[PDB]
Amino acid sequence: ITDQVPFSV
Amino acid sequence: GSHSMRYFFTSVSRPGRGEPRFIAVGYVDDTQFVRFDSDAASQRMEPRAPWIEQEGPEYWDGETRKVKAHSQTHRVDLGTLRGYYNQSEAGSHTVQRMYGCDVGSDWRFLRGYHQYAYDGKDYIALKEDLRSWTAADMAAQTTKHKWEAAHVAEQLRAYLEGTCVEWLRRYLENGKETLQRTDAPKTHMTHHAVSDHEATLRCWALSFYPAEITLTWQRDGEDQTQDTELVETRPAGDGTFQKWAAVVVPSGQEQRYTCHVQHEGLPKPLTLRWE
Amino acid sequence: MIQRTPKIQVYSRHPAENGKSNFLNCYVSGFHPSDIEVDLLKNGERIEKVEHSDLSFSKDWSFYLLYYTEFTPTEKDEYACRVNHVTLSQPKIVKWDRDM
Repeated sequence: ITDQVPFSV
Repeated sequence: GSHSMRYFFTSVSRPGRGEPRFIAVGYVDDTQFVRFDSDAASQRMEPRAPWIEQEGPEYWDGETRKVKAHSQTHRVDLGTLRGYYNQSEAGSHTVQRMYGCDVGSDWRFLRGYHQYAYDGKDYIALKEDLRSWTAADMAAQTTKHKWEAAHVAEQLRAYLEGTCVEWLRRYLENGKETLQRTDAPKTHMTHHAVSDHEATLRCWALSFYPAEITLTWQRDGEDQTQDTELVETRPAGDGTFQKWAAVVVPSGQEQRYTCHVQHEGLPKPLTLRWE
Repeated sequence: MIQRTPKIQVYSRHPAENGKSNFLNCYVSGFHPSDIEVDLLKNGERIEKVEHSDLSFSKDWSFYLLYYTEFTPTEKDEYACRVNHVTLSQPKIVKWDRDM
């Protein structure tokens, strides 16, 4: 499974 | 015996032709198992391997919601990156992200990774310790500052050492037939004249899995790496891989040349000869 | 901006035997950016029934895609793959050579 929502750059 | 899970995400802006294109894929080792495509009709994370199909509706609903959320964050990122680099509105740009975990033969966590690229170049990446960042240029230092203040690394480390490893184990067990196999290469060499004084010798490896393989030519035992044409390992489309390496040699000297094949499915590395 | 040229390989899934169904592959790897046009050709004409893999990329960020179609080789039919990409000044045609 994927990780949770990535933090924006 | 070693294993990996990796997710790959690509977003491409197309200014004045709609929202950015987003494609996500997930692999265990060299076997793809999920995809999402922003341009496709379903708007769902979809299975791409038989053994992930048994995952229930909560898995597919949840993975669809998360991957759409990744897609939205990259949409924001494309805007942000254009500001960081003072780039114009209209050109197409690319953000890529890859992350995942490796385990050894005993299936315990070995390493984790989480890497980002903008326009084909390293932008920012988690270091080996999963506690710090390597930022490739000045704009990526801005991201590093923001990610440090937001404690991004700690949240990623918990995934990469925990969840990522746990789910890789589950996939390796559910997909055991596919994923815990080794198919040794079927090897041979071909010989063709290119003129009356030179011949191409091409060393082949077919039907192998996993994709990692080494093919090398020797002349009287000396490696001929500058004179070898080595093609990229390529999929057969059936879950196995192919590769070849070739040299062009003076006719009459074939017996000096040997091809050497290393693959985890071979009990011993093979040496193929013209005599 | 970085640009990397596609490495194009055209080949069959199994050793070709006239009259036996098989798959014709065009594998394009090592390219950047991702926008790419790939067609399989039969006697110089575009094959319609062509599928492709989902866009992915390597450790060095360069993209790869597999284009493929089921086919039954014969003596006379000639196969190829035609590829256009920003790094190519004109589309490049690589012919299928079954005697490699």
